[PDB]
Parts: sequence; C-alpha cells; structure tokens
Amino acid sequence: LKSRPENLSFARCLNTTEAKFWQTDFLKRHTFKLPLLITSQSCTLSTECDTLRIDFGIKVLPVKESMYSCSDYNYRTAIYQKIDEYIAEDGFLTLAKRYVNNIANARFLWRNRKGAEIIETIVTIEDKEYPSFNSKSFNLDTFVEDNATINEIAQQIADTFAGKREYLNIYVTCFVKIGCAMEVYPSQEMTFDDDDKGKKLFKFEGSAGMHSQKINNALRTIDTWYPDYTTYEFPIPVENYGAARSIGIPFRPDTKSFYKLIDRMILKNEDLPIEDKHYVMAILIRGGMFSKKQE
Amino acid sequence: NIPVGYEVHHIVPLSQGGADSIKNMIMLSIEHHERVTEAHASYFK
Amino acid sequence: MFSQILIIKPGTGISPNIIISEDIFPVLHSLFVEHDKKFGITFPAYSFDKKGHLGNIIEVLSEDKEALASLCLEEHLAEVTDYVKVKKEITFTDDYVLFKRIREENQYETTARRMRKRGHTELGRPLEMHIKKKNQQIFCHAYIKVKSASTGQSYNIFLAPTDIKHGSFSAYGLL
Repeated sequence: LKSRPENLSFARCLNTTEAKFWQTDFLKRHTFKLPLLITSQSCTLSTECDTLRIDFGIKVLPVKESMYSCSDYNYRTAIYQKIDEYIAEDGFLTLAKRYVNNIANARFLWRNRKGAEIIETIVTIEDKEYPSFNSKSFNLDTFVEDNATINEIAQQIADTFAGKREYLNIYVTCFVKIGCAMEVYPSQEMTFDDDDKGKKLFKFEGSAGMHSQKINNALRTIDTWYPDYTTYEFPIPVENYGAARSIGIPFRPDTKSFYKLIDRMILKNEDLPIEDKHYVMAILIRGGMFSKKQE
Repeated sequence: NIPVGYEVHHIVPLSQGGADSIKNMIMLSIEHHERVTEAHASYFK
Repeated sequence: MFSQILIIKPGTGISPNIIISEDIFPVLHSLFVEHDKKFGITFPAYSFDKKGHLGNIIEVLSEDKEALASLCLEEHLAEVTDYVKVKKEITFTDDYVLFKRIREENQYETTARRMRKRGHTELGRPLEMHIKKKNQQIFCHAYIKVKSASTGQSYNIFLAPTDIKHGSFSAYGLL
C-alpha cells in the first residue's frame, strides 16, 4: 500500500429515475392527473388546473460491495476495513438523515420552488404511505434531526446503506401549487447544433420532465464540513474539489481535496476527524473513477 | 480590456501574407479602421 | 443617510439576479411610488470588469430614520425568507454610492418610423452601425429585467455608479 492502483472505479449507491410532470387540482389531486405537454420552446401550465405533480424514484444499494473495479487486492482489503470501521463507529445515520432532509425540504424543485404557495410531498416505502410533509416550513440551511418520520425513514436507509438488506426502493411524489396558467421550468439539453440556438427542453415519454442528474445534484447537497463554512453558512453539493458554481470559489482546493484525504486515510493510515470521514463516505456514496497514474 | 471606439487593425493585411505577431497591429479609431479597409479593398480588389 | 440592508442568500438554486428582478424590485418600486421616492438604491458589492457583475447585497438609503422605519422592509417579504434576509439594523452610512441609468438606443426598425416622422432625410443603412458602437459598451454594465407595469411590455434597465453624492431619485430608485 504505497499509492493508489492503476485502475479504481466505484459505482454509485444512489440511482435516481428520470422525472415527469403532471397537471391536476389541489382538491382532486388524489383522483385524476393530466399530462403536461411541451409547447425556443417554453412549457406552461394549462388554464383550468392549478397544481403541478412530480413523481420519481430512488434505488439504493449497500456501500461495501458497490466497488466496481480495482487493481490491487490489498487496497480493496484496506478500503473494506475502513468502511467496516466507519460502520461500527456511527452506522451511516448522519448522511442518511441529511439525504432524507434534502428530500423533505424539496431542494429538487429548483426554480419551481420559488413563488409557490403550498408544497406537499409523499414518500412511500414498500407500499406504505408515510405521513405527508409541509415542505414550506423547512429552511434550506437547517438539517434538523428531530422529525419522527424523518428518523423512521433514516433508520431504514442507513440500514440499507451499511449491510442489512441488499436493496431499497423509494418512490417520491409531490404536489406544488403555483397558480393557474403559470409557467413551469423543466430541464434542458446540449446545443451542438450550428442553427436554432434557442432552448430545447427535456421531453421525457412525450411529457415534460427533469433530468436525473439534476435531482441527484439537488439530493447530494449536504456538504457542510468544508473549510470556511462559518464564514458562509450554506451547504454545498458534494464534489471532489468542492467547487461550487453558484459563487465561484473551490472550497476544497488543495488541502481538503478528496484525493489527499483518501491518500492520508489509506496509505498513511492516519486517523481522521469525523467530518473528514463523513466527506469521504459521502464521496464514495456518489462514486467515480478515482484512479491514478503509473506512479 | 479593449478601449471603447477602438479596434485592432493589422498594418500588413493578413490576406496578403500578414503575420500574427505583436508587432503587426496598432489600434485605430472606429472610422479610420473603415477608411483603411476601404482603401485597401479598392487598391487590391 | 440611514441605510437598511438586505442580503441575498447564496447556494439556493436560483441566481441572485432573478431574485432581484422578480420580487424585490417590483416591491421597492411600488413602495417608492407610494412614498416620496427620496429613498436611494445602493449595491455595496459592485465590481466592474469585462462584464459588469452586480453583487449580492442590497442597500436602501433615506434622509430620515423614521422614513425607513415607516417603509417597513420587515413587513411583507414573508415568502422570500429562504432567499433574502432582512435585518432590523439601520444606521447612517459614511459612504453612499448612487447609481445612474444609461438608457440608450432601442433598435433599427423600432427607431425607423419615429426617425422618419421627423428626420425626413431617410438616411438608411450608412452610419447606423454607430448603434452597434454604443451598445458594445452599454452591453457591459449591470442591468435589471423589468416588465412595463403600465404599457404591457418588458425591458432592461442598465445602471452604473456615479460620483454625485446628492440629487433627485427616479421612481425605481436610480439617480
């Protein structure tokens, strides 16, 4: 164990389905639903209904076997040992609570969150309808660990994370009221075309939808243990260098970039604070191809 | 940044074998650039 | 020159310009046209560059402390608490940089009929590329997207700081 191997690649542990939109009414949202078609295309809500519904899902796998490819067995044994130590220390409860709080506060609505008058999200685990969420009463920076249903979901997702069950399926639906004949904001696509440089929205299964990458990026916005956090006081999405495009400052440029933490954790075997353990386990949850040159 | 009302114009035209080096252009007025361009287009073409 | 401060919350998911041009600006414009309009607008984060980036902090100024108290910025804004933060601290500021509007040339076919109804010369194509001159600078400053409240349309208000420490403010707040 002197350096990272030639090949090292980790598959993700949190798969997200693509989203799709629907139109309905708040008083009859439990009965009927109408498709939200795409009309420089720009989608808009119809002139009769006044509620927008978004449905998607998450598949979760345990972290231990989530490693896809590696080149050295000693590195794999060291990684497994460190993961076992982290499991025996806390049990993945903090990251689980942060993820379920990011679900609860509905950070996946993005621009559609602003201007809404009521939001209500429903999460169902193994055909069991959990109590509803009032997502309006949730600050974007708080990470409260006191809601009973939040803890109930958090224990299950943490148990799925560590070693308890081979898989978990989560299904999320949400109704947001924005008014009548308003405008919604779906995702977009690349524009490599040399003509018609206008926006091309995301058409999923004929209706309007949002990319899975956007939902995942909204969900994994839980990093608060970055340096100079007390001077900014806002969570950032989890990334290797900690770069945040919202401001333009890399919060983990050199000393807290994931490569050096994992090198000090594995090769030097030095102990680390619990914040660094949280960041490393979150990065391993996200996955990547943290590989190395021949040296 | 580029001054307002001033553009980069190469003294030696690039279409007639000009060089893309520092010593090849001088900034000129928004009108004198057009005058030099029209005179060069009239002389050559 | 008592000043009230508002801070745009970062790392939310919406650009600060959209929050400025969506809820804050119409509210302050309505409050200004309701009141004497003497309150001024300040941006204590302005940084001109190749592109005129705006900043993240909103400041409002008044001669009278009780005028800013009656403006009740704490009142309303109960739906943007997750995007902007108001503070109940008002004090006279040592520096108060005012901003001036740089409204200019509109378009070719827009100005065509209103230039032909007085300037009957019908100059046509030549020298009208001079408009491509002026916008070349003016499309480098900070601006705000605003919908025309009266004449059912929308336009951009371009602004830049100015050294005049006193004067008469507009309906929006600019000098």
